[PDB]
Amino acid sequence: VPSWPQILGRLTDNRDLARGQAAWAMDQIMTGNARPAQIAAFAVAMTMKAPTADEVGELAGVMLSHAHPLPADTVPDDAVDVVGTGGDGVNTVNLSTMAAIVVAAAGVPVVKHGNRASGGADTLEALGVRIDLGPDLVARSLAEVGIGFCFAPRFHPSYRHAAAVRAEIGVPTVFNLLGPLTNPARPRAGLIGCAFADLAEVMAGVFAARRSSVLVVHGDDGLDELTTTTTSTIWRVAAGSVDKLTFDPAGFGFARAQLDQLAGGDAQANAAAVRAVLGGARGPVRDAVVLNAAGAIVAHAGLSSRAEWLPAWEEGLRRASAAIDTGAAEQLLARWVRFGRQI
Amino acid sequence: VPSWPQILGRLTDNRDLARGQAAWAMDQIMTGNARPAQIAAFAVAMTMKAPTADEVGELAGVMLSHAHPLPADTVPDDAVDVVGTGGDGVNTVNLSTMAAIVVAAAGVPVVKHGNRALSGGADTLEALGVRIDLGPDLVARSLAEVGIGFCFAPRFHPSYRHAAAVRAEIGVPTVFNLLGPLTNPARPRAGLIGCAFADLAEVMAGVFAARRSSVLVVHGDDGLDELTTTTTSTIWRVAAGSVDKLTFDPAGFGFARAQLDQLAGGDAQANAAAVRAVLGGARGPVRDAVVLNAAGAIVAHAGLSSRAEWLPAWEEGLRRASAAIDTGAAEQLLARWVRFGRQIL
Ligand SMILES: Nc1ccccc1C(=O)O
Ligand SMILES: Nc1ccccc1C(=O)O
Ligand SMILES: Nc1ccccc1C(=O)O
Ligand SMILES: Nc1ccccc1C(=O)O
Ligand SMILES: [Mg+2]
Ligand SMILES: [Mg+2]
Ligand SMILES: [Mg+2]
Ligand SMILES: [Mg+2]
Repeated sequence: VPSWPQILGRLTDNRDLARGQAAWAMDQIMTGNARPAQIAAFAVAMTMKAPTADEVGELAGVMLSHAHPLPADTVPDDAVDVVGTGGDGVNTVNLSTMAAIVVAAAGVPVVKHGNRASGGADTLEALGVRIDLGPDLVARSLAEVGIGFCFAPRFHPSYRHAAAVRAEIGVPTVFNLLGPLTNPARPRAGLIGCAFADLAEVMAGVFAARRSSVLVVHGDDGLDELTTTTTSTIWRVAAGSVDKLTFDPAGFGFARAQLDQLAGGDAQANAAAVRAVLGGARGPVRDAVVLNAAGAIVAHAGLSSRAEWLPAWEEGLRRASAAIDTGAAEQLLARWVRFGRQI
Repeated sequence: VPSWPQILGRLTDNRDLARGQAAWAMDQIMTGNARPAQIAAFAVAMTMKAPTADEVGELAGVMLSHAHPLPADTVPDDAVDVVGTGGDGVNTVNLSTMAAIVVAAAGVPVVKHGNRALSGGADTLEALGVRIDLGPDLVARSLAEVGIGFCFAPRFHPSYRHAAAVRAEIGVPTVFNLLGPLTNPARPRAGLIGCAFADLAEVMAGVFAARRSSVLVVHGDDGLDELTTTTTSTIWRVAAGSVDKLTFDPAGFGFARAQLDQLAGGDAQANAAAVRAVLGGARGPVRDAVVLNAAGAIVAHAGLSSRAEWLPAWEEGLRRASAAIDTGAAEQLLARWVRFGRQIL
C-alpha cells in the first residue's frame, strides 16, 4: 500500500512507521523518484516525529544498499571510523581528522567517511591528500598507507537529490545522522561524535543492531567529540547492547580547557593546526586529539570480547601519544600525500 | 534578519513563531521567492508544531493582501460565505453550494469562495452552466443582479500557484488546507465554515474571531466539513470577537438520522443532477442536509447583529431556508444565475 500521503500522514499523526516504510521512502529519494517537496516533507516530519533506531537503521540500510562498495576482502575486519554528525555550532579544529591520522599511525586501520563543509574533506584537501578516490584506490590507500577516505558524493551519488534539499532548507534533520551510519567501507568499529544530544542514543541503537563496537560521544559542552572542557556522555556499544556513561578525562590527568582553545577557521587554518600537533606542539589541542585517538583505539579493542575498559583507555592513551611523539603520525600524513601523487 | 533556516529551525524546535515571521514566510511564498522544498518544510513543520490563530491569521492576511480585490462598495456589509476546507475523504454531494443558492434566494447576499476538487463545488457549478471564471468586476455584477457571486480561488489568488503545487505534491493535509475558507477575496464578514480537521477548527475560529467575523465553524462528528444529518456536529460559534464551542444535534429540530451513503456524491453530472433534484422540491436526506446548512449560514448572518438569540435564530433559519426551496425561489435563482452568465459581453 505504500505512499507519500500515507507515510507523511502517519508521521504528522506522531506515529512510528511500520516496518519497511522508512526504507520505501528512502529508496524513492535515492532512485530520483521523490520530488523536492516530498523529500523535504519527509525529512522534516521524520525529525519532528522523534525518529527510532529501527527507522534510522532502515534509512542507512537503503543508502548502503545503493552505495559503491569497496572490493571484497580489502577492508580489514578491525578497521575503524572516526567521524561526527557535525553541526555542534562550534567552528573547531578538525579533531576527528587529526585523531584518525594518529590512530592509523598507531597501527589500527582507519577508513574515514566524509564530505566538504572548515570541514573534514576540506582540511584533508588543504594538507594535499586526495579525497576524491574511487573504491579500488581507497582500498589501495588502506593497504599501503594504513588509512583511506571515502568522499561521500563519490560513493553515494544517488543521494544528490536529498543533498540538494538539505541545503535548500538549511535546518538540521534526521538526515544529519546518516554520514557516520553510511560509511561505504562498513568498518565494524568507531569513535562517533553526535552534536544532537537527543539523537546520540538513536545512533547508538543503529550501531548496536549491526553489532558494531562503537563509542558514540557527546561532550557535555555540546561538542560532537570527546571534550576536555568538562565531562562527556558516552553511549558505549558492544555485544549488541548500549550503556550510557559519564566520562571525565581528569581521571587520566587531563587539565580542564576552555572551549575557545579548540577553535579553528578556514581549511588553511585547520591544516596549520594539524601540522602543528603532528609536529609535537603541546597544548589543549594535542590533549583533545590524544583523548579522541585513544577513544577510537578503545572502540577498536572492543571488537574483542575479552576487552577491559580502564586498561583499554590507558593503553589507548599511551599508543596515541607515542604515535605523535615518535613522528609516526607526521610521517603517515606525508606518506598519504605521497600516495595520492603516485596513481 | 528573517530567513528560512531561522523560521524552520524555530518550528522544528516546537516553538511558536515571533510576530511577523509567518507573514514573512507567506510573503516569500506568494512572491515566487520560496523553493518548493522550503514551502513543503514550512507547511509540514507548522502543522506538526500546532499552529496558532495568530500564525494562521498572518498567513491568511498575506494572501488577502496579494489577492485581486472586488471593486469598492460592491459587496454588501452583510454578505455571507458558505465554504469548507474539504479533505474529509468522503465523496458527498455539494452541500455548501446547494446551501449557498438557497441562502441567496432567501435574500441573504452570498459571495462564495471555492475551488475544483469526485466533483468539487466549482466543478458542479460549471456542470450546472454557471460561470466559475468571472473576474472581480463581473462577480460584483453577479452579486448585484442575481444575489450571489462565486469567486474561483485560482482566478483571485494567482500568486498562490507555487503553494498550491506543493500541497498537491505532498498530499498530506497541512495548515495550508485551512486557507481557502479564510481568504475569500470579497472579504464577507459572516459565514458557515466547514473544517474537516477537528484539531484545527478552533484555530480557524480564532482567526475569524480576530477579524470580528460572525461565523459558525463546523465539523460533523462523522468527519464531514459540513453540518451533518448522520450524527451530531461540533460548532465553534464566533461572534463579538469571541469563540465558544457547542455540539449541535439536528434531532433537536426534528431531523431524522441519515446514513452517510445517503449523502454520497458522484461525478459532476451526477452532482449537478442532485442540485436540480433538491431545488425542484425532492424530499429526503439530501434536502434535509441542505436546509440544515442553509439555516446555519442564516444564523451566522443574524449574528452580525448582537441582538441574535440561538434557538429563535435556528428556527427562523430553518423556516427561511425551507420556504426558499418550496416557493421555487431557489430553483429560479439558479436559472437566473445561469442566464446572467450566458448574456455577459
Ligand atoms: N553532497 C552530497 C553528499 C552525499 C552524496 C552526494 C552528494 C552530492 O552533492 O551529490
Ligand atoms: N554530513 C556528513 C557527515 C559525515 C559524512 C557525510 C556527510 C554528508 O553530508 O553526507
Ligand atoms: N487552494 C487554494 C487555497 C486558498 C486560496 C487559493 C487556492 C488556489 O488553488 O488558488
Ligand atoms: N477549500 C477551499 C475553499 C475555498 C477556496 C479554496 C479552497 C482550496 O482548498 O483550494
Ligand atoms: Mg568530527
Ligand atoms: Mg567537530
Ligand atoms: Mg462544503
Ligand atoms: Mg464538504
